[PDB]
Amino acid sequence: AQYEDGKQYTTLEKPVAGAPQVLEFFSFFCPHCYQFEEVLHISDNVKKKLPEGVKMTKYHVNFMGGDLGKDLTQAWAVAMALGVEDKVTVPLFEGVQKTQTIRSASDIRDVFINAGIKGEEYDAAWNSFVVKSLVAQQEKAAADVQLRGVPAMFVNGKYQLNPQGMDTSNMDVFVQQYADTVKYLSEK
Repeated sequence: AQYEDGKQYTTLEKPVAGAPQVLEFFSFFCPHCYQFEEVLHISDNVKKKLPEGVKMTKYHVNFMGGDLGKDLTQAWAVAMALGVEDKVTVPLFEGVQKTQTIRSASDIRDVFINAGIKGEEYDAAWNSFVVKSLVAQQEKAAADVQLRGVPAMFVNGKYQLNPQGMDTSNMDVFVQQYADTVKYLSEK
């Protein structure tokens, strides 16, 4: 076939019921994730090709960067609760991997302050049990699906994207092949 199990995607031996339709995992410590977000704009190009009705979920993971890794998962929870993903994603990536100015929870906080979220609003979210459960959700989703590597994308809790099986000579072509694969899996 043109799309084949084990080539552009793999199948989960143990499907995850009730899972989000398109589910993406990343880490601000993850070098390919930096690429996926700032150079390739994967999440975005997947959206542009998804059917109508399909929601996209993106979660942070704990297994990179130890203690700060966990802080970042909580901050991503804050970002999701406040609806400011599109304002902190880039400064967080660059603060961790480009400038290396993010070294503590306080530095993570500075990124939000500079993006214009008010301190009181950030600290209140940070400490909220809405954010605790949003952290819980991120962890549970990663736990449900084997997850020991990022970037990762899952479609309907049953298929997992396999970017190693796509040509990377051309970045634009890689992205489209990726997005089309998601759309194919989506319609499956």
